[PDB]
Amino acid sequence: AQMTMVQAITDALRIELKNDPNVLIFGEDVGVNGGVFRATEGLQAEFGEDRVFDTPLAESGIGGLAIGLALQGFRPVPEIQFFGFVYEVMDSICGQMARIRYRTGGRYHMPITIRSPFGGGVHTPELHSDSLEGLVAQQPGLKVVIPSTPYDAKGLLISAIRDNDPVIFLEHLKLYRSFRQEVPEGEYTIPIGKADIKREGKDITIIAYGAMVHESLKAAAELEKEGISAEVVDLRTVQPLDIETIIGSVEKTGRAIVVQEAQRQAGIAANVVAEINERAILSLEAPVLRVAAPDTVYPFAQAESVWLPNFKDVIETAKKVMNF
Amino acid sequence: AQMTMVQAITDALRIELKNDPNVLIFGEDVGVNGGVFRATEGLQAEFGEDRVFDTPLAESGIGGLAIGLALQGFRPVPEIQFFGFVYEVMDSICGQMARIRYRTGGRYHMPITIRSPFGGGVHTPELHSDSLEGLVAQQPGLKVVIPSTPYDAKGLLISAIRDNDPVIFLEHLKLYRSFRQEVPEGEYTIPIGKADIKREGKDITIIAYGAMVHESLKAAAELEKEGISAEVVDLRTVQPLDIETIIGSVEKTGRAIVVQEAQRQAGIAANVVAEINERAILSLEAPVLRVAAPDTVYPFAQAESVWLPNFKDVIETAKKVMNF
Amino acid sequence: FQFPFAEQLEKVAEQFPTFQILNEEGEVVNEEAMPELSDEQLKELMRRMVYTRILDQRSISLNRQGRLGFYAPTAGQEASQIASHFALEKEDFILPGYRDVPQIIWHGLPLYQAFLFSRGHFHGNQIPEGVNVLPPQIIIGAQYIQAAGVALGLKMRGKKAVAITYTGDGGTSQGNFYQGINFAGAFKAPAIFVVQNNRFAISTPVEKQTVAKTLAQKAVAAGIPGIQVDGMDPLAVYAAVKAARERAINGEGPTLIETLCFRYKKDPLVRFRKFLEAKGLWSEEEENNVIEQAKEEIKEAIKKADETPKQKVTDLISIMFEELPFNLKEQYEIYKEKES
Amino acid sequence: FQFPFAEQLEKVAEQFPTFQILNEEGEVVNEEAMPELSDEQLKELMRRMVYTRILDQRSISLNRQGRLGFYAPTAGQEASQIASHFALEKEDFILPGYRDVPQIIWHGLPLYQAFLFSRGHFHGNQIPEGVNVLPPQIIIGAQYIQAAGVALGLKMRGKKAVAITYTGDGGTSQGNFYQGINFAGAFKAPAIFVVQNNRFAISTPVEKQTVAKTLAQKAVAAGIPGIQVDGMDPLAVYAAVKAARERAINGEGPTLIETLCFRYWAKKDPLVRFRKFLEAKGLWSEEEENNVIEQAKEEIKEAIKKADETPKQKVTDLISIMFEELPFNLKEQYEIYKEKESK
Amino acid sequence: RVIAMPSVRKYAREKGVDIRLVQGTGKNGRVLKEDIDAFL
Ligand SMILES: Cc1ncc(C[n+]2csc(CCOP(=O)(O)OP(=O)(O)O)c2C)c(N)n1
Ligand SMILES: Cc1ncc(C[n+]2csc(CCOP(=O)(O)OP(=O)(O)O)c2C)c(N)n1
Ligand SMILES: [Mg+2]
Ligand SMILES: [Mg+2]
Repeated sequence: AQMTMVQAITDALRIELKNDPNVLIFGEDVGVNGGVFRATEGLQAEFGEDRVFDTPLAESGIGGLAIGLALQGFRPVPEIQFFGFVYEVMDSICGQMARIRYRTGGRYHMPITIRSPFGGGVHTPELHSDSLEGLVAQQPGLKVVIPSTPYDAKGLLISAIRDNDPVIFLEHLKLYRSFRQEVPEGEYTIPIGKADIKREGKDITIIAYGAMVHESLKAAAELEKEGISAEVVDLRTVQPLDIETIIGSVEKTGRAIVVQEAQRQAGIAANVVAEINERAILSLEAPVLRVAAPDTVYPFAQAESVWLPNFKDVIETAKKVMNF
Repeated sequence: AQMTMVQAITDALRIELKNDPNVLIFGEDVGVNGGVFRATEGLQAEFGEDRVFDTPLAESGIGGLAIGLALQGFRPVPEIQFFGFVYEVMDSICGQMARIRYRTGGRYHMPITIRSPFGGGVHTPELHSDSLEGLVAQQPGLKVVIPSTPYDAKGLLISAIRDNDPVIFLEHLKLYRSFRQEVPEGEYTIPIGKADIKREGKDITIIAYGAMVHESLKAAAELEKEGISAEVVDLRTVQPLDIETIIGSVEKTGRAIVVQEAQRQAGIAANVVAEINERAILSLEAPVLRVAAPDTVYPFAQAESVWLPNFKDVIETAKKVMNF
Repeated sequence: FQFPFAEQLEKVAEQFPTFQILNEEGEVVNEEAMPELSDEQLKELMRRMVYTRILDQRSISLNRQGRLGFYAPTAGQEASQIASHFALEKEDFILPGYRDVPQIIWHGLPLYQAFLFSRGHFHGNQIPEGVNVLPPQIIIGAQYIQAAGVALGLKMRGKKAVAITYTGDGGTSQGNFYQGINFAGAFKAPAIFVVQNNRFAISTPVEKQTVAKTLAQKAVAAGIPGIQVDGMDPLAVYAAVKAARERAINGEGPTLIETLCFRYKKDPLVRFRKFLEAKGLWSEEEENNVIEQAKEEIKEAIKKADETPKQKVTDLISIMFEELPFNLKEQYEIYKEKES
Repeated sequence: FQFPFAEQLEKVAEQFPTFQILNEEGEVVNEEAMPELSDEQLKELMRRMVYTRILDQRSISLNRQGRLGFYAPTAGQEASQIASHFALEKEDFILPGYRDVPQIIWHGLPLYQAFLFSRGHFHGNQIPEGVNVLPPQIIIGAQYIQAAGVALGLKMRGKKAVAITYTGDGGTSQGNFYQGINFAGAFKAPAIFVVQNNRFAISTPVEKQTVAKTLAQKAVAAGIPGIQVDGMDPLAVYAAVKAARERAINGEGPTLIETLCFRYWAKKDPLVRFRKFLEAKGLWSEEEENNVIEQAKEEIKEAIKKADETPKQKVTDLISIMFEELPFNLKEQYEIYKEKESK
Repeated sequence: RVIAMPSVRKYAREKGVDIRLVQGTGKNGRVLKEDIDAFL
């Protein structure tokens, strides 16, 4: 069926609740209200206040709650209202849940999925839109997943929920309802840690994730008008990296750029570049360059359009690489 | 005077307390106790309980205390007892103090230096030795400083305390009393953002910070006997990186490796590697390789010696680069 | 044997009765606690509350028209916001939450800068010198631990001022709310802590936040006093903040004040109008004058906001550090070229 | 017009007087509150406390010799740690702090695994199934929010059981301490929160933590019952925890218990008063004491040998316990370290 | 001071070609791969 990304997430959450009585969804305003973005709309009404429930206003407490619930044999799917609010709950995600299997030598484990919206282009207030995936990607025992399409969002979320270790599932706000796509009904999974080619190409590899995938697909169409053939790789999981798909693409084309919305000192672009340098430097006709935001705090709302990386930045840096 | 790093830090701190009536020092057990590692020893006795004081046991509180105090003219130098406890302090540092100048259009500012011990090799309990510099280095509006010698430690700290924006000063536990070195008496400064060559060489650049600088120097010495002249760059500041010094050296040698104590997915090595790929790939004879800890949680104390990167991993990796 | 747990709960509840001076009819139900205010102070308080109501109506309108951005409505909270600000002096430092723009306007932030905050412009946060406020705090609870430090800093310099901060009923669930009041209490620092309780945090009833029967009792965990006040009563709210300000300058430490309000007969304007009219201190034409004054000022401020030049990336870079790091030096140049 | 602030602080603090059944001499100063313990239960509680004292003395000694690593001394806290545990059932789940090793040992953690924890070996944290505990928590306050979730887990499964957790006087200053009790209160969850107050956090007196006259009163912020007890009194500690447990398992929510203790005044020792109380009842003798003592020393010596005989950790071990199935980076690194080990 | 991408420097080395000797036809003097072949 033709679904938006938010509908495919709701559909994945509905499927998991039916399939597994241990699945629980909870957070600020996710129950009766159905979510600040309607992501959990209809779920409490269908499944009950014992499956889908609200919490006090405290990010830190939600993480701890998810941990205790997992110790009691549940499969928690908590929500953090905006990811800019992760600072509050860093200990429980990174200091606790990511470490419990290791800390207990496999005796206990944390089948937890943290859903959190992030991202810009909609003029949100302060600390709503920040890209903080770079922070959680540095923590051993986490996996970090960022879909860009309705179809990827559903298969990756079902995968994320069934995974018996913690998974951060970051949901870009601009992509919730931005477009529709055919998404099969019922359950399917997509592997975690697995990229895909969204556009096949032969001249330059454009590696992207989140809202920057669409921007790279838009850049690639403009480049094709000038006879420059770009291969767009959607990472899908930002940790761990699909090394095989990234290197295979770079070996074919000989040139590469990495695209992120996050500030240049943040995000995960440096990791991707480093991995390329390490494994395929002999294929490189040119250095691997990065599209990224300026190294400032996330912009005051009115300044978003000039600050955020877009398809034009991608076009420009791609050409810089072609003309190196 | 011959000083240990902890002594050079204490000397830095006395000199700034004497020079600047606004300098405050606070944290858990920093007053009458003189600090868990003696780094503030004698300071409250000499300067008063109103300049050097204990706080309640709450790291987040400490961060917010430093912000308030800085809004009221003081130049706060708080301490977070071990850096593994930064998780609970991330909003005040990264979400708040890093952002106040930007957020107030320069109307207010944050002349704060956060002092925090970290690092391995001394069999500390859980979450005491974690290398978390990679996280703070991703935040716009912070500078991140990691000294490896008593001399560096003192100049960088005076600079750090003079800086009118937030600085994270990370103090490696193993390095606190591991070596003695002639550090000047009286005041001097080293610029933040400036690396230095600790050993000149011509065959391979080894870039390092923290405890890994010694491991690197020790490796350079074993490599000389094999006819490999390795140049050792101690970053000193990991955000901002000293691009000129790093690039100059790789341009001279044509080969590099980056050495860090943190897990491979953490630290700042991938940043360094991406910078080199971007600015000096035409000089590269081989991929820039990384020496780093395994991507696990920090080792249970007894596993430290087999887990932590040391001079022998540096040697093996450098030789891998030489034989490429 | 049974521990007297029910008794304990009842005993603590008895310590937190709702403080009220004016009822919904504008009649004085507590003469003993009536604060000493001149007839002109009483008229000014009503002017500012009426002004604030109109500011809310116009801001809601302007947001719907796309003329403002983020806006958190304040109608119904005028007593809690305005009468509490009234008990302060210019020396006092305010740390507002996202919804507490009125308090900082009256403390001297120009209206047009308040509108530039809403729209998302750095200039709206460029507070004037001598105006002791921060930009509204979007992270819930962060202002509470920051207020403890401001208060401490006030006490350290010997100044006769307080720090005052505001949060909602939802914010009392944060760890930082607790740390803010416990740090201030431990340091006997001069801070006033206001919790504005409208019973819902977004969709969430206060009953989902906590089993505590008042929020004011959360003060007990810090060792400091709490007062629960009728937040729809300008005199009760005035008298509580004034008592807390006195207590704080007299080095007795902080206070937690819970105001019980409703955001949109219980209307603070309703009962205050009746209070004043009974004393021949308020008339329809004085009220209609403030309304016009407001609309004119809001219109002017909206235009002054409109004439503020757009932000450039270079501007954003410039305000990051006093001295720019290598990376931001490089990027300034890249964006300067871009902007040329 | 003064608000009655002074009165409010007093009247509230007055709701939290120190609960005590045994004074320093072993005299019953509160007989109505006397818990129902058999002769054998009273002996068993004493055997456990004596054994725990020996464990502290031997652990300090072994740590000095370098045969233990991290060790946080317990002497003096035997009533608070051991009597509170005694009130528990095996269905109950314990979330200890770094100092609360004795509680998890008595709940069923083998002693040699407690010692492996101290040295820094993952097997020490490999809790036997059915022993409902977590390894000791290093992050002060983290155990409090986790317990709120455990208790909610227990309530959702309809288990007649509780979660219990312990922190120090310092740890009451943390945000998560407050969030744990407030979440448990909000959900009416079967949680017992213990605060062990010995007046110092490293070098910081309680008076530098808070100006609150009790730590028990912090319960008021959550709207839940709070109790302050003499933590050198085995019978008071037991009685308060048993009462918190019964309220919890009967679905009335959590309780905060503050224990007043002192760590090694020699008169105050929980062993001193409990020995007198039991001897004056003819239920304790020097022989029984020396049988416990020698048993402890034998078992400790056997535990330390068993720990010594645990194979040394390898990096491959540390990688394999990270995830159920390894992510690509760890598959790679596992092969690298397998080769390194090979050797 | 020579400038040449890794794949070239390596193509040179394994084929016993000193890059400092080889005249580069690529941009700003860059030693290209078919220049190593042209020298050879
Ligand atoms: C730490 C944090 N978590 C969540 C939010 C999102 N949020 C914004 S307003 C709000 C409701 C707050 O309710 P309340 O404290 O009662 O204040 P009110 O808005 O009613 O005035 C929430 C959860 C935030 N801004 N900060
Ligand atoms: C969050 C955190 N902060 C600081 C520390 C370091 N630390 C260990 S023990 C201690 C004193 C704690 O005292 P208390 O809470 O009273 O418990 P006690 O050890 O006295 O039983 C501190 C500050 C830690 N482990 N975790
Ligand atoms: Mg509210
Ligand atoms: Mg203590």
